[PDB]
Amino acid sequence: RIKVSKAAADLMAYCEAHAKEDPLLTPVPASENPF
Amino acid sequence: LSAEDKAAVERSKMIDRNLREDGEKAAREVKLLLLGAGKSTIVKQMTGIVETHFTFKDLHFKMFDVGAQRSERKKWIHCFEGVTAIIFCVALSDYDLVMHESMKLFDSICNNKWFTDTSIILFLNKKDLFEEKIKKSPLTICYPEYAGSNTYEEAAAYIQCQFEDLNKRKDTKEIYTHFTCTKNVQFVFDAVTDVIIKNNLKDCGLF
Amino acid sequence: SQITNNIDPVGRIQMRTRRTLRGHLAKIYAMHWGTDSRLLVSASQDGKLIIWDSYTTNKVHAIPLRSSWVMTCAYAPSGNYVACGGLDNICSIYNLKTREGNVRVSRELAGHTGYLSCCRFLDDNQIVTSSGDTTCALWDIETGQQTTTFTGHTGDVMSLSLAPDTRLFVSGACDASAKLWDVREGMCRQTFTGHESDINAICFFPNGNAFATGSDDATCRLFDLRADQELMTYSHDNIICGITSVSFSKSGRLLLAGYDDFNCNVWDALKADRAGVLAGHDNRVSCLGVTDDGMAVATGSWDSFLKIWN
Amino acid sequence: VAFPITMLLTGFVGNALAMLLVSRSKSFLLCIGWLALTDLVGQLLTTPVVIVVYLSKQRWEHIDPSGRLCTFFGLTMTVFGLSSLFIASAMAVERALAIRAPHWYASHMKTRATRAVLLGVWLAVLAFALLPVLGVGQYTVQWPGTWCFISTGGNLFFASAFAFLGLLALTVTFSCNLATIKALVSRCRAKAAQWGRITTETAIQLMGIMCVLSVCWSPLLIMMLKMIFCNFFLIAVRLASLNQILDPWVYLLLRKIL
Ligand SMILES: CCCCC[C@H](O)/C=C/[C@H]1[C@H](O)CC(=O)[C@@H]1C/C=C\CCCC(=O)O
Repeated sequence: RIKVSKAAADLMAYCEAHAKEDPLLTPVPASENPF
Repeated sequence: LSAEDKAAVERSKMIDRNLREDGEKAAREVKLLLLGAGKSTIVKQMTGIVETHFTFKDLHFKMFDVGAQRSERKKWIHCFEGVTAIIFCVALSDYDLVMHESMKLFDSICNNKWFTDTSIILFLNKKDLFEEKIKKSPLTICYPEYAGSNTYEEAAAYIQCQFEDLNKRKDTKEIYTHFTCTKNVQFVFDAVTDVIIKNNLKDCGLF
Repeated sequence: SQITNNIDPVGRIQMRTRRTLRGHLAKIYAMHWGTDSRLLVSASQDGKLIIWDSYTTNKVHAIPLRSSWVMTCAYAPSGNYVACGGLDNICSIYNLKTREGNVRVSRELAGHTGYLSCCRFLDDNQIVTSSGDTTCALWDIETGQQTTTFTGHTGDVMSLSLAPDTRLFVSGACDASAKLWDVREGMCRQTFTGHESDINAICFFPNGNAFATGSDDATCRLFDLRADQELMTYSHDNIICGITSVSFSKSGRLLLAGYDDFNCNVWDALKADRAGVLAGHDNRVSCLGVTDDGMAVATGSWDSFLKIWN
Repeated sequence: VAFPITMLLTGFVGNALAMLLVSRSKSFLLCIGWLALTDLVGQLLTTPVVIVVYLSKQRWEHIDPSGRLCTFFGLTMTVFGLSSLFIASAMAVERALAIRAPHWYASHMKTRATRAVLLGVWLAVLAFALLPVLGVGQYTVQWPGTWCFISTGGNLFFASAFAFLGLLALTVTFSCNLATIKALVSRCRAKAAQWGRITTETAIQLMGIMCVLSVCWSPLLIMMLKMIFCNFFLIAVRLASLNQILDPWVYLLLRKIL
């Protein structure tokens, strides 16, 4: 078993490394948003 | 907006015409469950689930004799909410054959939260074996205070009023008890034409 | 959960029903987005499995079933195959890109005893099903026989979720025990028990090394496959009903849970807060899927309406 | 002077409610909504002219030369007024069909005929109101000098046909409730009982309909046949509009109310 703080760090590192490419927390303008 | 889009929308409208035609054809059919604990005799004289389709006097309705699954009642019983009746079936020639389990099942079904509007038909199957077994031996053993007599008709009426008593806190559903004597499918015919009238008088809005 | 309070939370989320897909008559238990991010399927008790286009909101196919009791559906990663299963104890497979115009059934997988809860494709050659007789499986379409059967629990399996690399899945069951399986060998590897009642839906965190469990006692939890224990429970004190479906977002920051008090929610999957409610559904919601591109959700419900958000 | 003021605000507060209540929530809610909407519109398009006409105190012939405004007000009353009987009758025939042929009602009347015969009642009603527009009959100003109906004199054919066609509705209604009631009682008599409570609730609510349509549209229809063959006629339209006030209340309110 790995330390749960290390797994917490890994999940928050994956959380912060894809905040730019998320169309449902920082929405794109309606020029490209296909609906 | 080329010809492709217009062809696609005309295909969509043909699909919706067929879909609505099949839907309307579906709703003039009386879906009916067949819950139980002698179901085979009943479905004869009238894996997974089996649907039996039969027509009476210009009114064909299906009948869903579930019971081969035996997995859990809590997880797939809510797909049965829209249904007209429940042909429950209990043979009453098993009062002392090692009936309390059947009463527990009826208590769990009749009080269920998805079935507060479904009129539970009930059938009591084996009566000849019951009258022979009551002529030979008494039924004062299921309860120590069960019957105050030992004739056929008092015992039968006591059992019938014992099953109809478990209907807890409902004045919206109506148990239609019978005894399984042409005139065995006549009864579900004359007791499904009494729940669709109750439903029409709620449809046009009258009570 | 203790470490993230130095991270700025998401403020609030506003989502609007950008379409509404109309045409079902009975209730709804399913949907599955393609990898196209374009076409969805939906399965109902009319006996109809309808493939919808999510841009023009009109039908492409209206597949007629035989057993009108479906509880799950699947849409292949090759865009060719749909699957359906339910109380018939049979997983039917239909093919779309055929020589003729009409649609037809390819293979009738007929080897279970309980009903069907899920089914998810792997290739156009491997489908993994989960059932109500406490056993998953793994099938083979042409052969017709199951090449691996997982019998690891007592509770009936209710959900299923393949990994991003499609090498090992996860299944939670009616005995609150969520197992992590392995497709190659064919036996369980860990079992997590943290829930007080049974389990209605599970999906992986999109990385592939965590998963989220939605139970029937108004709580969700987030388990990890390397620390092997609960990290958060998400619960609000004003909930009675039970979760019915669960899905994630592409960045792993929103956890959308399909509750049973008539409306979905959005859970901050790192701070355990409540972001914003997908309100307005009339009856219970049954299913919701985020696209692979991550541009929408499409919640279905017993109201006969399949609505597409944002 | 206070009668149009009372019948305006009382009818408005009666029929606002039902529109709100009905809107939020079958083949009955639309056919009470289209009764409510027509009933309110017939109260909003007719009362302003009178309320205005007698603030002033002058003869209707002075304000309207050439006889157009009476022709407007002699067609509205017939049109909005008769419909209402033809909204009450349709509902009644449908309530009979339910109990008398229990299954025919399910297959054949799924909201695609509750926008058909109901939005055809207005057409049937109207290929008759526009006959003074084509030269037969005449809407003239009556004794008060604020409203208009059929002249007493080929006009009789318009005057007698109004009585005949206003009798159809009343008759149909009474027949349908008695037919329904008789069937319900006989169907409840041979049992051997919660179907009994259905009989009490319906009996009460299918006799209020049968009494309102004979306290209100009784005098206006019975005197017109004698007129074809002073003050009385004046009350004949206050009674026959009071049904409109109460139409919104009886069908979907007082039962909820009490
Ligand atoms: C066949 C009759 C149909 C009429 C229906 C119409 O919607 C009735 C509304 C009334 C209201 O009750 C009083 C009023 O002024 C409205 C118009 C009718 C009365 C005109 C004469 C009123 C007066 O001079 O007293």
